[PDB]
Amino acid sequence: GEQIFYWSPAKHWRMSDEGVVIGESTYTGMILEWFPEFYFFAQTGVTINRLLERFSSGSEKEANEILELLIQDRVLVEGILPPREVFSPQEGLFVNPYSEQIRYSKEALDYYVSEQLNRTHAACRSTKIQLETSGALPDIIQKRRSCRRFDMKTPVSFATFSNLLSSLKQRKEDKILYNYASAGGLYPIDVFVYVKPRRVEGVKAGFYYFNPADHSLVLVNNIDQVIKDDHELINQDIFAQSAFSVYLVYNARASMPKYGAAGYFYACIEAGIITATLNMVAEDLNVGLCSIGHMNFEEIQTFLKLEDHQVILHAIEGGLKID
Amino acid sequence: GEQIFYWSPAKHWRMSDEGVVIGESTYTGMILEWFPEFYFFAQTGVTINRLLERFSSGSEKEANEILELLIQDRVLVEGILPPREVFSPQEGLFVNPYSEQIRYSKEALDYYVSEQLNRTHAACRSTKIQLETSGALPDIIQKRRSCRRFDMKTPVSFATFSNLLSSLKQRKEDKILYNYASAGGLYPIDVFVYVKPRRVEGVKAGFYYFNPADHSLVLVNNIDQVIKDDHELINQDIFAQSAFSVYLVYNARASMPKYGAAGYFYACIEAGIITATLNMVAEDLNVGLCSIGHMNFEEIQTFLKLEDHQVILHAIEGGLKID
Amino acid sequence: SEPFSLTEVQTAYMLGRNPQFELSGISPQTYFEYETELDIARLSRSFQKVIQRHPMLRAVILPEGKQQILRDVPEYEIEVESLVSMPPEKQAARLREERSRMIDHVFPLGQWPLFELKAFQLQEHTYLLCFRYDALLMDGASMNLVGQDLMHYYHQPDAQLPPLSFTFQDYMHIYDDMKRGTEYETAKAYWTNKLPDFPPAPSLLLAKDPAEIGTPNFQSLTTIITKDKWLKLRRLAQDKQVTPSALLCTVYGEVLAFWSNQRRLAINLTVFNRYPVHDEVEQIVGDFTSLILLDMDMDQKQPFFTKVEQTQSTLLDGLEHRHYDGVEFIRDYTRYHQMRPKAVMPIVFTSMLAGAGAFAWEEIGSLRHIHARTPQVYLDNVVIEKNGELLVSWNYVEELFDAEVMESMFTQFVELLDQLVEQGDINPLRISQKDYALIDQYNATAEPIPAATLHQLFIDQAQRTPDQVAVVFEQEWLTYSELDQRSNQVARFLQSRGIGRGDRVGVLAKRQVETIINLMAVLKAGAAYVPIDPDHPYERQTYILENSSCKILLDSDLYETMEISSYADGDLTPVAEPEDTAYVIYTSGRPKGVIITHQAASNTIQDINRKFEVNEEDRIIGISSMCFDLSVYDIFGTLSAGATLVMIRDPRDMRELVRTVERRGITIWNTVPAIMDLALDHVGSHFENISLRLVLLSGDWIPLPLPAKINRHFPVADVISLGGATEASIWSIYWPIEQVEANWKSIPYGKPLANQTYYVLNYDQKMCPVGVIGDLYIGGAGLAQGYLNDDQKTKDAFIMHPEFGPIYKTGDCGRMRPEGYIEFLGRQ
Ligand SMILES: Cc1cc2nc3c(=O)[nH]c(=O)nc-3n(C[C@H](O)[C@H](O)[C@H](O)COP(=O)(O)O)c2cc1C
Ligand SMILES: Cc1cc2nc3c(=O)[nH]c(=O)nc-3n(C[C@H](O)[C@H](O)[C@H](O)COP(=O)(O)O)c2cc1C
Repeated sequence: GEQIFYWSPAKHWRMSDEGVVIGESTYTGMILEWFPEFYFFAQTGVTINRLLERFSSGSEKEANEILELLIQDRVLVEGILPPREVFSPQEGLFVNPYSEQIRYSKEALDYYVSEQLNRTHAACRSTKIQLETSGALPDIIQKRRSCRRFDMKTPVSFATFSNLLSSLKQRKEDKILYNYASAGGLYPIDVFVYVKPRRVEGVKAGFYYFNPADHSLVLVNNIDQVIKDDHELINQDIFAQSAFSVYLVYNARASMPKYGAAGYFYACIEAGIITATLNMVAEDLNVGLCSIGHMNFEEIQTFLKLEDHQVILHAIEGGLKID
Repeated sequence: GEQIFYWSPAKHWRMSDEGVVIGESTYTGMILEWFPEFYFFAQTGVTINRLLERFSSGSEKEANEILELLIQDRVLVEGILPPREVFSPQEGLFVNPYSEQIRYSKEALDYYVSEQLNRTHAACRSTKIQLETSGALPDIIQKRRSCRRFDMKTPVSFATFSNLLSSLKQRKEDKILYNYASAGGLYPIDVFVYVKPRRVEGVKAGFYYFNPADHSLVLVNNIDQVIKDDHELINQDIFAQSAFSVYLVYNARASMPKYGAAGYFYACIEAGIITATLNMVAEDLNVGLCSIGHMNFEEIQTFLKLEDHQVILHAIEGGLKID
Repeated sequence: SEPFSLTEVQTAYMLGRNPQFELSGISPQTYFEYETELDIARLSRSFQKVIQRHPMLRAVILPEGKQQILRDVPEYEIEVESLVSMPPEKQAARLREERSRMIDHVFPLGQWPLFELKAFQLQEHTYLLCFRYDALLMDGASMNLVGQDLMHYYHQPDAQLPPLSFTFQDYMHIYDDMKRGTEYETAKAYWTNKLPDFPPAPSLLLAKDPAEIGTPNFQSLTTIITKDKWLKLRRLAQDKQVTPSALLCTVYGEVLAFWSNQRRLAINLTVFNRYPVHDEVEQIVGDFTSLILLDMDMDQKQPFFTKVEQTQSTLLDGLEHRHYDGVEFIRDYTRYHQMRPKAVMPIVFTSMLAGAGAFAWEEIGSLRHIHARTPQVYLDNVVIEKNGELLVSWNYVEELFDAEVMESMFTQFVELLDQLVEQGDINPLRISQKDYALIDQYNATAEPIPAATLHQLFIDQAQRTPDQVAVVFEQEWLTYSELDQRSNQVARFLQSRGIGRGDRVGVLAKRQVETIINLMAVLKAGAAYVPIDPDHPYERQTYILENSSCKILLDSDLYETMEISSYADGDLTPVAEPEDTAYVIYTSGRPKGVIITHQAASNTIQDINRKFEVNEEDRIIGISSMCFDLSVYDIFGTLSAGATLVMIRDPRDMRELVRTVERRGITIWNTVPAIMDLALDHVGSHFENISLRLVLLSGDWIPLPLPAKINRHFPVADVISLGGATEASIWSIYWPIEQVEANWKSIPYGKPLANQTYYVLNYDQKMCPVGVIGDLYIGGAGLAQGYLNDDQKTKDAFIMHPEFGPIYKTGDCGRMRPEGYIEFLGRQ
């Protein structure tokens, strides 16, 4: 009945003179006496008392503090990791030829970007097919621009709000269909919508679950709220002026049983899908949108009561276009 | 100039009576005799002559056979891992509530899919807002469908091919703009285009790099060939019938310097923005497209002479629709 | 009144009566019809009187295999029917019914008369007597003997002639006693010693097999030679001290030897007038026929009359050994040579020249019709002297021959006789007519190709598409501009060591891209190259360098070891001319070098690339070893098109060959038939390839079923059959294969490619008639210059023909088919 913890796949163990080193931190005291056997034992999945009997046989007080820290430090974890943890080890494989200034000097960044936007592939042979510039794209794509300011006084009309959400609804044509593709046809992304007070017509403030099958918003949480301090400051104005915000959540049970690990990857692709679809509809509806790369997801998954199999992957802010 | 190998971060190991277990394989001999010191050295990046200097002290042949096997088994690796290796360890965290039969039995799978398409979020309250279906979507989105059947007699016209590719070209409006949103404005994904003999007007068979600033294709490789055995059986009909294909390649050097691991993640998302944008244009142009879940990318990466920092993240097959 | 033994010929007539033997079942039968003014009742009475005088006419043949004169017979009456009241058309209907019936009807054994006589009165003084008899009964000499006495009695019924005192039964007694010793034994020894090497009968250009004939159907080609021509031929024979029989046999022999492409030929010759036996034998009725075989040899350069004299001596000696029958000889011969009961001697010569009397039957009345059929005969050349008229008749089975060939052969016979009459010798037979035109157009292949040189073709293509990849092996490859820069440095190196025009450089056949660079450099500098396979037994590798007198061997590991990179890579001064040797290839280990010039090599390449529209999008799979001439096409043929060449590391791995075509998109296959056949057995039923557009199968035999496997696995490829010689510029003869096009046992060898000709020659180097098998020769612009360091072989293989120019004897055997192509029958 105890929770099962696993040696995190993202943590690499090593020994030093100070103590046990896991990832970025050094542990000292009794933990050093737990050896490689702790490392091996933990890989199968253990309960806290099973583990303690195997490695303590001394005061449980010290053993409990050690084990508690390892859990708090994400050495011993309960389940699937979010993408920020999943890709972390890759930084140890990448070699950076550029200075750190890209992140500090806006000029260093502008220079960097200009080199990148003019890059070519090294293996290119000395030939060339010049393509025609004679065509045109539909306006829905070519006139679309990111929106960083919104109408703060006019509530989003109900019809507009509903029409935008409808872009992801289910259709039945002798089977269930969507307006976008999914790997394996499973559609494993749950959508949650957050609405601020008096900003969306017909909608009370709160966190709602969107069900494409019902074409409706089910209230999840009308107690808590999203605050500006849950965001990186660079995005605090987008957050402050938006009317609503949408979160995309990956449901592992809706993918992993069919594809295994590949399913998580495919979902990460699907997140680009959907977003682009929604953006096109927003253009037809005169609605502005701006995506966000990172925010405090731990507080949000707590608010939404997400389960062990649910991972937040992405979020988008928006409101009516302002003129 | 000697190749440096790293302990692959995706591998974990245990001691056993049979020998040492790394990942899924059991080894005996010097490798067992080596203990964590081998592990710790491999962990920081070491070239072969250095590993032999430190870990041989036995027959040279024995030392060499062990290191060769570990490289072949991807225990020791050169650099950044592809997505299939990156997400592999998550398999040990997911627990499948369904039987394994959903991956073998058509009926078991159909059950799985139908059940999942009607799933909802458990933590919901008993109240909701019903959305209207009174609005409309444009045909460019609502009528799009994946195609697995192509017109193998009509070549793709040159103008059609150019207009489809123009969907991803650069525009100059006091800065470089694209027809879609991406990254932090870095656009770190390269496009490679592959053409089969006589299936595209004006283009010789081969692998070309697309340069969005010029609106041109430059040949990289016109010697090797893509064959049906580079595809899983489920997609061999698609392979046989398609005219051309597009590969999406992520440049770690274009993103990692600013975002670290997150850059890989964001690129995974960006690929789906690009994909959706492209499909919209393809429908106006009557070009069928289909995403591929898996392909022999290692052979393709070899053909394109991709470098250590480059990885294929996504590929799309297509041609004129059968009609 | 007792039965007697048969002569060996009569025994043979009896054996030939058996339907089980080839073209047998017909005891020889003869039909006659004559026109007279003389009354039947009197001729009929005269007929019975001749039976009384000539009791052999009263003979019966028994099923026993013996002959007996009947004690007596029912008296025979010539049946006479009057057609006098009938119009000529109806009279003819009756005469035609009796003639047809007498010709097809056969006398039963045990039938008492062995003759049948029926006559018609067409006018009160016009009579036609139709009659027939079985050959076992009597000779032709006997037939006229009877006619003379019969007409005697017509006119003088009471001028009683004496009975034969010496009778056939006495004749046969002596026969049985003679065949015990003396001359029998002497003749037997003569023939016994000759038998082991007696020649075969000549083989004619038959339209059909004897099995397809069954009952023969005879037709004839006839002519009468006038008395003046006959006397001129006799005088010629007199001047040459020979008999006209040798003169005629020799002319006949020329026709047969020409048409059959024979040097020696056995001729069935019929012997006349028995053995002396007694004082009255030429005065009795019986069969005096005996067989002799004539051993003729026409392999001469010598004058016509010389051949006649040789024939005469042969005839004269053979006839002194008549005491052993040719029937016995042939029995011994066919057992000796295991010929079995086959129609072994179907070509026969018969002569009554100075071997006939006044023709008692024509004294009775004019001959209107005559016909005879014998078993196992294809053609009977019979010559008769008739009161100075020379009668020539060729009786032949129409079912066995093409009528035009048959008319042509007869025509030639007569023309040769006319030349002997006017000049005294003859022109050798030759054929043209409705044949010459086919060969004349078959060889009309000239085309305007400049040839130039092999490296020039490369140089210009390299300038047109410098960044194209030319040579591919693994993940390593070279471009056209790279080949020129690298080969310019190597050529300067070779020039700088004293290697120039007229010299030779040996090269090793290794699978390296640098191999091509070294190969091109040798040619650019003006030297010929000699390829060596590194896996040849070492002593052979050394043999060739020494035997060919090469100056240096170039291994592949030279660029980095000879400091080639220190040399300029700019343009070279041109050296080679189209007439220079490009290469010398050693073949047929002992081996001889074959000298090939740039012009010959180029014309083959230019024609193949133009005919198959070879271009820059093509891919050639380099399966074949560099030790073959075949590889020249792949290397130079690729470079002149701007196409890509792929090297194969190990040609034996058929799976590798399959992997290569699938992974590289190969469009042109170029192998000997064995490789395609083996590669296809590593291919499952699910396999399909649509990259090959052209398959060249070159040399060796192509199985008729092979295209089936090629077509199902490579449904879009064009399969071509190519033949030729290495002593010629790789390919000479072309034929596409459009499925198995016919019910046949062979794939047409084909027709010449461009600026090349082909001939089929007889034993004396003259053209063979279409359908006749002879030696195969090639001519035209594709020829090699001879063998390197072997003069005797060059002398016999490369010859100058007085009509066709230089030609090469391949020594293969074959024939032209009237359809417009060459069919070959292998080497032998
Ligand atoms: C990342 C991704 C990979 C996919 N891989 C494959 C594949 O390998 N083979 C295939 O037939 N379909 C594949 N599909 C599934 C279909 O493309 C698509 O989801 C299905 O047709 C339903 O959507 P639609 O009605 O818009 O076509 C893939 C889709 C995505 C998003
Ligand atoms: C995955 C992802 C995350 C992003 N996160 C942020 C963010 O946190 N803050 C922000 O203002 N813009 C963000 N952007 C950048 C903008 O969305 C936009 O793509 C960029 O400014 C290009 O602007 P454009 O409309 O002129 O093409 C993000 C884009 C992507 C694709």
